Amino acid sequence: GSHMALLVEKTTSGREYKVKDMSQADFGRLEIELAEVEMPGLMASRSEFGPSQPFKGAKITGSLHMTIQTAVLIETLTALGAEVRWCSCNIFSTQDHAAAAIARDSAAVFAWKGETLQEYWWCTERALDWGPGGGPDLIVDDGGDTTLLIHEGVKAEEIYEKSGQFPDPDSTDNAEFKIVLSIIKEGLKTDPKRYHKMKDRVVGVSEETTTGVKRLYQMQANGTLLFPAINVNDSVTKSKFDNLYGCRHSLPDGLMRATDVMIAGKVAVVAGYGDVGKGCAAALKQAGARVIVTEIDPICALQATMEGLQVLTLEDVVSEADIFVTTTGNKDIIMLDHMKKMKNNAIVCNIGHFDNEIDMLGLETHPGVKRITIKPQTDRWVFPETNTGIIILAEGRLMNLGCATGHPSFVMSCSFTNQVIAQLELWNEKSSGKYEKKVYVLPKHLDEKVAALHLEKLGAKLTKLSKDQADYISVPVEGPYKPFHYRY
Amino acid sequence: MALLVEKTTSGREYKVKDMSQADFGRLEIELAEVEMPGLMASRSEFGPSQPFKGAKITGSLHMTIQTAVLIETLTALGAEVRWCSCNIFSTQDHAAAAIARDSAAVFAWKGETLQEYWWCTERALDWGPGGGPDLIVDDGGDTTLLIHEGVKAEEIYEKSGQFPDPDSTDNAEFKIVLSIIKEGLKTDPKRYHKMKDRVVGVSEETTTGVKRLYQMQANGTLLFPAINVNDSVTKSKFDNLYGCRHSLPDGLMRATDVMIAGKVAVVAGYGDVGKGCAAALKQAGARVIVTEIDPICALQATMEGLQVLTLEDVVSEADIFVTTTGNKDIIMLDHMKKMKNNAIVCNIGHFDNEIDMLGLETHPGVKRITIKPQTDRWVFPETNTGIIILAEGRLMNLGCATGHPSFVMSCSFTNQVIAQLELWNEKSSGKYEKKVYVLPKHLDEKVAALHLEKLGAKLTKLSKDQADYISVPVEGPYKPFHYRY
Amino acid sequence: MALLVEKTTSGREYKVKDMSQADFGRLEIELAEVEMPGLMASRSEFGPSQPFKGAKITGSLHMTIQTAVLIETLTALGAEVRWCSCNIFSTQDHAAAAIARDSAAVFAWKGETLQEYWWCTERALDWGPGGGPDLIVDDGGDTTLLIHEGVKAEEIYEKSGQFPDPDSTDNAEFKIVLSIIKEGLKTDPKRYHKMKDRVVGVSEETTTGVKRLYQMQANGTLLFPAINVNDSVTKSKFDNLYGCRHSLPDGLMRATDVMIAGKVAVVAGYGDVGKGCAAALKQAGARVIVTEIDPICALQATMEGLQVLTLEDVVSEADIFVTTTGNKDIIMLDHMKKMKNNAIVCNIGHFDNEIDMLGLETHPGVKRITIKPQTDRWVFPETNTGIIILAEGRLMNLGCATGHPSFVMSCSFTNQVIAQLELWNEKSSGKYEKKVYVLPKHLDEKVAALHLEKLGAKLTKLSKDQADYISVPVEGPYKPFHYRY
Amino acid sequence: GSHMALLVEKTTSGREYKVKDMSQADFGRLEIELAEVEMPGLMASRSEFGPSQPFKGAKITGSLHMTIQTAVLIETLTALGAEVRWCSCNIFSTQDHAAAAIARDSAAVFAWKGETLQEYWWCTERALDWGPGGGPDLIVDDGGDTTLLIHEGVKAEEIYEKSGQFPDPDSTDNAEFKIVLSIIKEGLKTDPKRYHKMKDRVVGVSEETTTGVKRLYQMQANGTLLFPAINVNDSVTKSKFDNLYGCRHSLPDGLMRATDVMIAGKVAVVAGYGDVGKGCAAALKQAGARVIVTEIDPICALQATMEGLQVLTLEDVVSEADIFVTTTGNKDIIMLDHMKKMKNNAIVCNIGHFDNEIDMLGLETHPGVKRITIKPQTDRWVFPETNTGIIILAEGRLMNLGCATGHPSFVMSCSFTNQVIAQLELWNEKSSGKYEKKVYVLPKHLDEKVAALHLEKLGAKLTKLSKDQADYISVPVEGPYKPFHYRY
Ligand SMILES: NC(=O)c1ccc[n+]([C@@H]2O[C@H](COP(=O)([O-])OP(=O)(O)OC[C@H]3O[C@@H](n4cnc5c(N)ncnc54)[C@H](O)[C@@H]3O)[C@@H](O)[C@H]2O)c1
Ligand SMILES: NC(=O)c1ccc[n+]([C@@H]2O[C@H](COP(=O)([O-])OP(=O)(O)OC[C@H]3O[C@@H](n4cnc5c(N)ncnc54)[C@H](O)[C@@H]3O)[C@@H](O)[C@H]2O)c1
Ligand code: NA
Ligand code: NA
Ligand code: NA
Ligand code: NA
Repeated sequence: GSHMALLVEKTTSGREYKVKDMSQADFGRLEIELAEVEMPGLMASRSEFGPSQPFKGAKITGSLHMTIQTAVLIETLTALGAEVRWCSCNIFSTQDHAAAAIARDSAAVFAWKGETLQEYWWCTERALDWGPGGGPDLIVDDGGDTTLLIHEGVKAEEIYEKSGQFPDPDSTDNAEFKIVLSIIKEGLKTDPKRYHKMKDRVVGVSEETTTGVKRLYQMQANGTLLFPAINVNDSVTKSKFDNLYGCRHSLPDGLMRATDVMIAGKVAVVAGYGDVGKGCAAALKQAGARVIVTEIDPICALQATMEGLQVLTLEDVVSEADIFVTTTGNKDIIMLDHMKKMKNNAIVCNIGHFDNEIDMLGLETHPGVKRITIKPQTDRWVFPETNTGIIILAEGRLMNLGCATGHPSFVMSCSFTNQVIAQLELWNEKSSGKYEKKVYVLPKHLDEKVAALHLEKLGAKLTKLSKDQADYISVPVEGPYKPFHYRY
Repeated sequence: MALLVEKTTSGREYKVKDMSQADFGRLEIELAEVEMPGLMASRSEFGPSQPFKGAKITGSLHMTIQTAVLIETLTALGAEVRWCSCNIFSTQDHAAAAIARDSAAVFAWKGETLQEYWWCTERALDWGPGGGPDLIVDDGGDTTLLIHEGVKAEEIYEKSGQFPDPDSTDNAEFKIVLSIIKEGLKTDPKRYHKMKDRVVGVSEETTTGVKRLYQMQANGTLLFPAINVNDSVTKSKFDNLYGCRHSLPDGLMRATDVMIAGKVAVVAGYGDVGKGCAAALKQAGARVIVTEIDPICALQATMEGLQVLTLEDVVSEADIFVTTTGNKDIIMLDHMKKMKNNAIVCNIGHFDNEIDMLGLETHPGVKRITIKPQTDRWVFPETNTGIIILAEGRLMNLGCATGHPSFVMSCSFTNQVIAQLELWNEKSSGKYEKKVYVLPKHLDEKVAALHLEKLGAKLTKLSKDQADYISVPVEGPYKPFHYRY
Repeated sequence: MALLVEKTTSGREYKVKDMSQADFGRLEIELAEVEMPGLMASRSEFGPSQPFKGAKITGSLHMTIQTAVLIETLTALGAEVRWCSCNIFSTQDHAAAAIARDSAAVFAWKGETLQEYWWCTERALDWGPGGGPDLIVDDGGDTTLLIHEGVKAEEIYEKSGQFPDPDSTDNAEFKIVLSIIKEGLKTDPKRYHKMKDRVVGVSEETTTGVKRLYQMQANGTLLFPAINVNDSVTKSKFDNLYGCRHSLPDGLMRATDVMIAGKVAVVAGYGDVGKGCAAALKQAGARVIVTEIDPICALQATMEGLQVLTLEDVVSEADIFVTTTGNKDIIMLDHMKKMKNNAIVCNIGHFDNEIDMLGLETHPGVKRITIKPQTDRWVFPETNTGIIILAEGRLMNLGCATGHPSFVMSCSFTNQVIAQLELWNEKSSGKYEKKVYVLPKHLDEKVAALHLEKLGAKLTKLSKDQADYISVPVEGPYKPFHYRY
Repeated sequence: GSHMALLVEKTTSGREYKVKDMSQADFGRLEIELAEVEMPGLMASRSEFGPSQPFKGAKITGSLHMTIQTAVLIETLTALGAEVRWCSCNIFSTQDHAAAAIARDSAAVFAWKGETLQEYWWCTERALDWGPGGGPDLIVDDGGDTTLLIHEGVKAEEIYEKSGQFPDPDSTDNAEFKIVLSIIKEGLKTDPKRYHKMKDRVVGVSEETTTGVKRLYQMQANGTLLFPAINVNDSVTKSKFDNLYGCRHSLPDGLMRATDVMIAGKVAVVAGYGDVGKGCAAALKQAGARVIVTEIDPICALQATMEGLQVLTLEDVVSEADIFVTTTGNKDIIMLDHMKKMKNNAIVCNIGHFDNEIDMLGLETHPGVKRITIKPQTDRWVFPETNTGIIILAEGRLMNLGCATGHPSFVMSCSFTNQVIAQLELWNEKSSGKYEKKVYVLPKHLDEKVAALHLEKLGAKLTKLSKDQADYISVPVEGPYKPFHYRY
């Protein structure tokens, strides 16, 4: 045993956890109570499905950011009868009071704000380690890390079974992957069939985000996907709400908390004009920034221009802009070369994925550079050539979750009601043959249902078609109301 | 107007309001060209190869300056063209005149009667003893409807000698259509059969018409291939949305000169058109109330800070009403009677049945006063107050102003050209069945790319390494099939 | 047009484009009334007492449907009225006709020449041997200018017999004014003296004209009291701002039908007018660039997310240029020559000198092509590219569309009525010196209060306890003297 | 000595302070450095005036909220040679790291977040207690509390001098005034001529806010104002920037930090549509709330309607609204009677003044009511009649400073450059006779100057008039550019 080894603790009831400070649980509970009222989709799910306990006997592992919002989700799953283990899908996204309340009251949770990468992958392993009764039956994933671990696990287990050999980190120069290989290697010593049992038992994964979904289709394409997946991201009531309106809320929140910078009057660059970029551009524009968009897609670019935004390449604006936000799901958007051209105290952040939209590696190794931490997740990197700095948020990781609290409860209720519906579907069809080792989306009538569940809370009064009218536009009175390919 | 075709010196038929307006037409067309780079680029790319050489194309699409640039794109690519408008009020007479003079047979004028409208439609389809069209450009499906109904009438007539009976419908307009088919049977009982055997396909522009097409495919009655142009991203998400955001306020201001700021405006529907109309109104300083049947669209509206209510909750409060639904019976007489004095009522959706024009016109003791063309004040006897109806409840943007501007119509129309070229180029290959198709994404993206230089929008280019990372080709397509933008 | 006054059956003089347009005028006036509750409330309050009984009022204010409601408010209160427009293109001929027929002497039409403009101004001031006006309503100060220049010419002539010499000015328009005064001297050398002795005061509407007035007060040449109507809060902060936010895009769309969304638009100036124009453009989806000389206004613009640059930095990039400065030489020939093909250039500020029309018209080898009235394309020989000038560089909103809507003009015009009533009611009391005054706040607030019920805005009423707490009367005025809103 | 008595501490250099935690000073310094870059008006003031030390020998007492922004102000005054003592003008507005850095490095500061009213008035007394060398010469005030203390002090001193009698709190039923009278009473025991010496020596006060300014004109009107005052609020580059754009930034910041509530989709009521209300309405509208305005002023009301906002009385909307913001500077806007009609978890806050826009007194004494603190300055008050709650921010005190960090540095640079200019004027004219015991505003050329100092930072390029042009509009090339009564 390492002096510093990571060890699980247990509640008085013997449920495992590792969180920052259990003493935060009362605070967590207070904010969860407030969130419940803001999440009518999740609460209606509890009312409708609670009494029939549809998840009885089901074991669910989840990776969604361990926020107050995720708490209300977790407690919806447990209210429906599920047993649950959880981790966060980001080193900075956990809200420690939410983690503590869940660990105390409802589920095993391995999560805290300000994890190391080593601690992060440990947490992922623990969320997946159900012990001798086995599991999980079901996965809720956000970004595909959990799913990746299982797939790399099964691979490592096959090599092991057939040649007795273990993974070797020296085999990779990717620092995070070195971590992953080491975790799997030590895992082989404790249960060298962990992942194979998992893959024979897992009924499905529901995946929350665009980047995760892209990973899944790749795995389908190359025939490596080990089980059914529901693409929750592409529900309309997710993509067109969470990705768009959620960022419109949480991008400015992240900037304000992290820097207290005035947005009005500034020039802000948004790289990407998909759903996330549209929402970020809107916030910035609405706050009185002059927004310039970068894009690779001419349709998206043309949309930006119609909204009165300038579209240029980063090179055109790098020396002039005050705020830079990456929204692409791509890599190598803002490179060291760019960063060197930025004005003193330019703010640089990523709200897309991972840590590679911004060139943090090149920044680290810039000779003479000096990192000055202003406060947690606000860092000023000082360039010696100029004695000026740039302000990096959340070390290049998701800035909204890292520097503030992510999206608000109401819009996450939309996303998370889809997650519940997705889990209920996978589970209800465990023995059906209906889902293969492919990626599926939820049908439109359920997508509409999610929206309907949220209207009353806002006092929105929907019109009802007459039969005559429904006949005329050839839709049933109760919907669905739009064609399959409708874009909203 | 004498419903007798006239002819250019060269022998080309036409009927328009006033040929002397041609010079003025041409001046505006020349300006429009600069605003329509997608269409002009199409002329430069395809001009030399004359892909429409020998093609006969009938179009039914509002005869505006923008349509003129489209027509003149088809003819530059070698097509022979006949045209009519798809709305009685949407023609711009100077556009009509310039086209009739310089480029194509046109049967269209602003302020047609319904009888005139249908006569123009027939003329536009009448390629004479020779036959035609090979291709159809359609907006709202009337032309397409006429051919399908005709064929059906012909099959019956051939057998039992039975004619269409206008008594079989209570729809005043459809009676006209039935009577038109009956007369046609009495001259050539195989007109529409011959026609349908020769049509390579139709490209349909609008949401309503496209809806009609899929239904025809479903019930197996569609006679020839159709390209759904509406659902090109660069059509639906631009024209229907940004177009109305421009042309809805234009229509309101021209027709009434009413201040929008400070008012309460109701937008029925929150689809692409309703989204654009609500945007315009809110950006102008109106407080916008939206009605919807779709909870997803309703939630979208609320997220944009708009109130969502039933019409019944706001009918006596709103100053301006705009229908955008593509449905019927949105604003009924019983609603209109409750409206405040001089409430403005209009439709930007479809046809003339979103608003209860029939109920209004037949309301006992009602009085109509024309303020000016396409702005009518109706006074009710019970209250002695009035409402203002725009364009007799037909598309108000085209009726009361000039519809969408050239730049956005260049997006829609570039899609129309691509669709036509696809149908014609594949006329003999059997690629297209008697079904409804949409253009592939690479083409949709090409349309957008063609419009960026004009606005000085500079695109980033992916490195091969980045393209691999997100699994797309450097040159695209950039998004998955199901992407909603 | 024959510059010979015509007369109604009753003997009232007029000159308009076409009297047959009166019916149409009246229909629109009837609609405008409903939209102008401030003016209609003024008729109900003051009608019975006929405060203008026996008054002779001359007005020089764009002869629009809105002005018609104002005119008809003065006459309802008992005034006799003569009127001309203050811009050569701003008259709405149906409004002119209806007023000429039913209510007042009017000398105005759309598309006057400068000679006609000044002739109309003289007629509007010509009350005959009897004398008048007692009161003047002025917009931009031309009428006021004419009287002051005339008096000055008369004082010189009386002594030395010297006439104004048009050679003394290089301003083509002012030559006209000088020649008009000279001719007047040759008939009645005391016209303007008699006039000025009889005028109780003037109420001036616009920023530029008000500026002229304070200058006259400063240099001691102002001949009679003046009320600054522009600087009523319910004028400056509504009309100049929200009015243009409506009428700037209306003008652009009518004149050119160009899509605003996606474009780059430059707004010179960021005062009340520039604020409103920039709002409109940005809300329509243009990317707006502002020019300014005032660092406070410039900072305001940047806080609204607008770029602030010099014209020189954007002249070849912008698609649309709008001048709002009230200054001269904003857009010069040298700028215009650098503009992209079909760049749109217009002025919503003052006169015709914000844009270098003179420099443009005299540019060797330049060619003007009229697309249609008030939309001109000028082609330069060096480049063979063109620009589009709206309304020959005169106020584009009134020139190319219909100016501001009725509701906001009801705010401005209610202030005009209050100002006139104040001057007239105090004609004999010596309350007003030969200086420039603004209306008190309680009146400014009354104007706003009169327009709230129409929009369904419900005000809160202070408790006595609350009024005491913030040191205002329950019934107001609610803000300190210097409050900027 | 009370076991709990409040006692000043002293730096190693013997400068007095009382702050939360001196150990926060490094953090304070890091954020002050960032703020300096965002405050070019204050930094240019240092460059222009530093070398001539115009405040040499001057003693300045200030009450502006003890934020990072105020720090940069304080350090501008000290850079110009001033000696400074400071307190915050609000119990919740201090940023403890800003207070610590100033106490350590630059000035005596008595301020911490989460003061009691007793501690607040103590802090005010200490900021004013210069000791035997006397002072202050100059006052910077925000809300007029400091100014009030001096004026009530002089009164109490006259009664004392003439009859030997002391103030008696029992003489007032206002709980805060009881505190004030008690402070003065104990003060008489230590220096019974403190306030009289003060009033013979103070050269002027510069007052920052609308409510404070109103107090001053009253004092002028009734002949009680003891010295010259500059009305900083009514500089254009204050009122039309700070009050408007500042709230547009800091209102949503306060709501988000305090509640993480989604603003989009909600109904928000803004009471008042002056500069603060305009800025708050804009934020809310921009964030996707449907905003309803209340007003007493028909001009302001009409402005709101032109911006597409509904104008109604509170009674019309109280049961339906989700968020209520008071912006009036008036009292008794949201009463217990209203609060009883609000939906569960309605958010209620004040961004105007004091604690009396919201009926906190009536709320306190509502029978059966239960206050549940979610976290500092977010309280849920549970109504027994309904078992529902309302969420009160910052106990009804300024919510932007209380729940977040107030306005951002750039806009406060505009306000605080006016303050510097105001102090320099009062001081430079100490012996002039130019200022009487009245309220003055700064001339337009200085107002323009403040704006000009901030343009370059934003890259705004100003056009220069030709002589010809300046002649034409009759302004000098170098301004001022607008008439005296111009409203902007
Ligand atoms: N005038 C123009 O220039 C123009 C431009 C583009 C499209 N269109 C036409 O506009 C209409 C709408 O097109 P779209 O693309 O927005 O269609 P859409 O299907 O995207 O939007 C229609 C909306 O109407 C709603 N709706 C249906 N019945 C309703 C009812 N009874 N009450 C309230 N809402 C109801 C639907 O739920 C839908 O969200 C179609 O007729 C289309 O052809 C006109
Ligand atoms: N057409 C209309 O309906 C209409 C309506 C109201 C007022 N007006 C007229 O519009 C003009 C502007 O009025 P306003 O009330 O906005 O005046 P204003 O004084 O409030 O605004 C004018 C702005 O122009 C700026 N300016 C001056 N010279 C400049 C230059 N060379 N470059 C850039 N900016 C410069 C000034 O700094 C000022 O901020 C006046 O002529 C007024 O009479 C027209
Ligand atoms: Na959150
Ligand atoms: Na058009
Ligand atoms: Na008008
Ligand atoms: Na701050």
